Amino acid sequence: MPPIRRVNASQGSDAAYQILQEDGCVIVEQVICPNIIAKISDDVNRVMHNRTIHMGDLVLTSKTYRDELLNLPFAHEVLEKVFKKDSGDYWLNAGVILNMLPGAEAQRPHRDDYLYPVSQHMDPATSPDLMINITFPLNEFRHDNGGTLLLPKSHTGPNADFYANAEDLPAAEMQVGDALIFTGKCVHGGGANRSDKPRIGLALAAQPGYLTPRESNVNVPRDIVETMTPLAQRMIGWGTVRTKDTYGLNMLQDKDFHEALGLKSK
Amino acid sequence: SMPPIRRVNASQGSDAAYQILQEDGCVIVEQVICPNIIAKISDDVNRVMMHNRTIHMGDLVLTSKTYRDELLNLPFAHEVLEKVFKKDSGDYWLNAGVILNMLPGAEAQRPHRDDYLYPVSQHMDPATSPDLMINITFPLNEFRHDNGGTLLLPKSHTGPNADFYANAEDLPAAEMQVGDALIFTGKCVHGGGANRSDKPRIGLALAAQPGYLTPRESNVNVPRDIVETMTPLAQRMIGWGTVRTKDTYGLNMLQDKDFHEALGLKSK
Ligand SMILES: [Fe+3]
Ligand SMILES: [Fe+3]
Repeated sequence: MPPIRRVNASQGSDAAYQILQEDGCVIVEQVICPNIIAKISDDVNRVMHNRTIHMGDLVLTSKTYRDELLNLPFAHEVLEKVFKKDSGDYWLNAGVILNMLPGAEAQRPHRDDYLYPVSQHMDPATSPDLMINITFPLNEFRHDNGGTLLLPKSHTGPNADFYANAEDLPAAEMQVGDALIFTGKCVHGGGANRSDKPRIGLALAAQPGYLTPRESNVNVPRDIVETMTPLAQRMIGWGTVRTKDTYGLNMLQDKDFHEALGLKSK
Repeated sequence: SMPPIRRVNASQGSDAAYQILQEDGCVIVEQVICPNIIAKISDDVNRVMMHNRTIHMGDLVLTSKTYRDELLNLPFAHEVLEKVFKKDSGDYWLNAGVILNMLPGAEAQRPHRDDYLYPVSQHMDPATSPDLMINITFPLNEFRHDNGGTLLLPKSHTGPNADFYANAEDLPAAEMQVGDALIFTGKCVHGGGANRSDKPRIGLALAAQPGYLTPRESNVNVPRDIVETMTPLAQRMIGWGTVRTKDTYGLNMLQDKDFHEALGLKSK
């Protein structure tokens, strides 16, 4: 298979986006200050299937997540390049800590967009991207500890019930401060953690606004939401999302979500 | 001549209406709801009294209790919606529920497909793809051709997406009484008609869609105590509930749990 190509965030989001569209995945090195990941990680530790812990409700868990990570400029630049023309505004499907314990088995390689049934009714070679996943290692990702397996350049062929054997796929190997980005059409799966320590990443899933988020955030206190940026509030569902035709979704009282509520931001 | 708008009495059961909807993209269901329930919703709607002389009014959950209880739970409508959405898509919920108050002087819309507003509809074959949306319109007063009754092109729901479908002036109108309903899909060519009368023509239009599509109309602003007087099904209709895809994956979940369980949401 082809290799998982890498780019430094210094090369600019358009360099990352270009590998994303040629390969369906890219590793972006030094995309964010390790101090931020370390702090989120600390917030998380203070707080299961296939020996893998999935933990969400990250908005309530880490101010650093609400402030720095949900606002990371490089990420939104890539997300805009993916979604704006074909789809319009975007927001979060879910933000989840993936804690992959030793003994976790590799996942069957798959396309994330199977979650939304319409992906099976559109030609992957031309359809809009329904999902972007950005995974930040909270510790080192290697092949031997379950680093995400990927099939580069698999994001345009036909939808299938079988794509590859996990054991044939290269692993995303990358450091705190880096991020892996792959699309809903990129064949991938969790790797096997054959090591003696957990492999922990923060996985943000973004998608067009016209797609219902998996993780609802209507439960966050409005006090806490009102310290976040307008962009971050929209990410967690507390804002109106417009389609590429400027059709407004998630409207309240027939007006933009923020105005109906009088929702303050920072 | 274009085909006529077929009708069936709700007493014939939802299979018969669904089968016409499958064949034609639209069906009129006669005596599907008790006219007195519609009258109740009409009193509420009037107690709160614009493009192309047509007034759109939303937020029906707050304005009318009969809407929340009787209309959002109408079993015949859910049977049809289940037959439309369950296998291909899964759970469904409301895009929006709107009063369409068409005032004297409104002009006939350009005939169109409602699913144009969902960008994915332009990437799927209309002949074979799932429906993205079902419109159900209850007349609050008589619909006739002369007062703007909805124009429809029966059997236009499997043709390719196009910039042009028909001239409004050639189209048959949905003519119906209080207690009836018009059901059509997001692929059926249709449009508001011209109200040449001197009285408003008022309908209540529900747009339902798969749960995996974001509703245009959010209801996170309805007081929780109102929502808790509603059935679990009506609560899901207005977005206060987890919706499951045809593969049973859950969306609109909270703390990785069912929306209701996570919240302690009481229901009627
Ligand atoms: Fe996955
Ligand atoms: Fe329409």
